[PDB]
This record gives sequence, C-alpha cells and structure tokens, in this order.
Amino acid sequence: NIFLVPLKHLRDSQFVGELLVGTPPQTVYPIFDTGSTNVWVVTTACEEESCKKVRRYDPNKSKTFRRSFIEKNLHIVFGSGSISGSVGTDTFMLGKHLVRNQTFGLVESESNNNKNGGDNIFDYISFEGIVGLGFPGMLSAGNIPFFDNLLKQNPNVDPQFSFYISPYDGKSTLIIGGISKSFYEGDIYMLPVLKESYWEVKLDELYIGKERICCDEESYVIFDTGTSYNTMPSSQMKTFLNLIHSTACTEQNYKDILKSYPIIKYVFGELIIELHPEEYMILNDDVCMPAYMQIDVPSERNHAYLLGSLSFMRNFFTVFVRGTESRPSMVGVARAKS
Ligand SMILES: CCC1(CC)CC(=O)N([C@@H]2CCOc3ccc(C(=O)N[C@H]4CC(C)(C)Oc5ccccc54)cc32)C(=N)N1
Ligand SMILES: *[C@@H]1O[C@H](CO)[C@@H](O)[C@H](O)[C@H]1NC(C)=O
Repeated sequence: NIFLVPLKHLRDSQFVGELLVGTPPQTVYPIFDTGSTNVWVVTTACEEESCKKVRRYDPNKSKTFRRSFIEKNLHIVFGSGSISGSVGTDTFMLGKHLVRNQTFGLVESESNNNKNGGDNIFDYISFEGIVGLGFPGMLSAGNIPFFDNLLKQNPNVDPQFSFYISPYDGKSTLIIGGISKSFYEGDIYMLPVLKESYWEVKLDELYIGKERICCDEESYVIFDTGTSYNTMPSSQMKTFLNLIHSTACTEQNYKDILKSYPIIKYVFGELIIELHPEEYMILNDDVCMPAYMQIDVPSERNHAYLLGSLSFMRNFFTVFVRGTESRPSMVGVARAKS
C-alpha cells in the first residue's frame, strides 16, 4: 500500500504539508526535512511574535499528549536560526496514516543565538514545524524517529519516500512507500548511501564548466529538502564565486545574460548530473544570484555538498530508499516532468 501527501509551496521558500497532531486532532503544516530526524511542532508555549503569527499546537487541548522528562530544553542551532523547546509524545496522522506515542519537540522559542540583534529565519517565514526524515542517528530524544515509527505501525508500507517539486503549479507532492512514473522521465539511477545520518552519498568529481574543483579529498553529497539552496565547503566557495558571479538582470533578459554561464556537473562514478545556468541561478529583486551558500558540515576530513529543493529537486525527481535486510540504503535520481 502506497499513499501520498501533497505540499503547498508558500510565499516563503517553504513546501509544507498537512499534519494532524493529538486527540482531538489539531492541524499543522510543517516542512519535510531529509536533513534532520527530530519532529518539531510550534506550540502555544512559544509566545514570541514569530510564533504567534502561525497555527500553534496546544498540548493542554490534547487528551493523548504525554510530557517527557528532560533535564533542560533541547537547543538546536543552525545557520539561519535556532529552535529551542521541550519534548513530549502524542499521536500523529499524516495522509490518513496513524503514528501513536511518537516523541516530538515542542517549539518554545525561535530566538536566534548566532547573532542576537536581528537576522532570524523565522521572521521571514510562516514556520509551523519540521517532520524529520533523516536516519535515526540524528534523533535527539525519544525511543524511535517518526518515519520508522510510522513503518512499525503500518507494516504494509515500504520504507521509502520521494519528492516531486514543481513550485509553479500546485502539483508538489511527497509520496510515501513508493513512486509514480507520473513524475519522472527516463530511468532512475541509484546511488548508495554510505553515511546513515544524513542522506549522504559519495561524490567523485565536480566540474564548474570545464574547471575541475573536486575532488582531492573525500567528498560527499547530502540530499537535503530542508534547504532552499545548494552548498559547498568554504574552500571551494572562493573558487565558485570567481567562476560564477552574480549580476544584475531582469525577467526579460535573464535567458540572454545566463547564456555564457557554465554547466555545473556532479559526477557519481558513472552518473553525471548536470546543472544548467537557468537551473541554479535565482532571481530576486533585480539580481541574478547563484543559488548556492557556504556550509562546512562538521567532520574531521570529509567534505559535504548539499543539494537543495529550489535548485535541485525542482528539476530532478528524488527517491529515498531506507535500507532493510533485503536491500541497502540508496537515493534515486531522475529527471522531472513538465
Ligand atoms: C530546517 C533546518 C534544519 C533542521 C533544524 C537544520 C539545517 O540547518 N538544515 C539545513 C542544513 C545546513 O544548512 C542549512 C542552512 C540553512 C537552512 C535554512 O534556512 N532552511 C530554511 C528553508 C525553508 C525556508 C524552506 O524552510 C525552513 C524552515 C525552518 C528553518 C529553516 C528553513 C537549512 C540548512 C536542515 N536541513 N534542517
Ligand atoms: C511510549 O514511548 C515511551 C518512551 O518515551 C515508552 O516508555 C512507553 O512504554 C511507550 N508506550 C506507551 C503506551 O506509552
């Protein structure tokens, strides 16, 4: 049995889907993140302005909510903001499928702890939560992650999911347990996941046009729906900004200005995945920018390259296959439909 969960592309970068929590059920619209594993829900215990503007789950109105003991609020700090809150368990429902006794994080503050003077991601978006879809290694608290708990309680669902991203129409969809040829064109190329925390596969080479920028050290590609942009390590970013400059542009001449920009080629052994200038240049205000940011995923000697939603999944249908005993963990990539 296979089912799907449609996603609404919001005015911010978000692709949110319907999620029901508690008894009687309350409705929240979280994003679905392959770059984290916790489940976060914005609650009424967060009285901040960036919280009060959205639908807030109230645990006091849930007969099935249970409070978990913690010594301190768990604090998650990342690039553009911070999430902080407590933890409990409740019963969830996603696409009419039931997940009971699921541990999740209750957002109680969105204060930015990188630089507390402004620049907070939650001021610019209508954030209601995160459904983590990564591997159990990244679970911060609780007995079992959300997706695994869904499968344990729905054993006729196959441990896999996939994302069709099309921001222009309303056909953006998350499908759980399978795929559909109604989304991709051609074949699906499989890449083994070698690091079961993120959805992380090995990257062999990376070209910006004809210039080879990777790899001389061990490099990896992370498929992360929870970022709009693609990323590169700091070292390659100085090179990237010298080969791909941002320029002024308009909606009228952008095809003309990007005629000279290079093709970005991601090489996975035999598979070559190309990014054309109109597929990685973002247009905001009157500036054509590369849809790339600088992220150094922490590790001793590994380098991680992230593939985001706006720049990658919009053009490439992506399948995530959880490993079992009859198969390993892989990600599948195919061209998307028009
Ligand atoms: C969701 C954040 C976390 C989980 C706590 C942590 C985390 O840092 N990342 C990545 C990997 C590292 O680099 C970055 C850098 C930036 C961003 C970012 O600002 N993302 C935006 C996208 C948008 C506006 C559509 O929705 C939301 C909704 C909430 C928060 C952020 C966003 C994400 C990541 C996750 N993949 N997941
Ligand atoms: C729910 O999960 C908790 C772990 O947080 C566990 O102690 C409990 O036995 C589980 N089942 C029920 C019915 O609470």
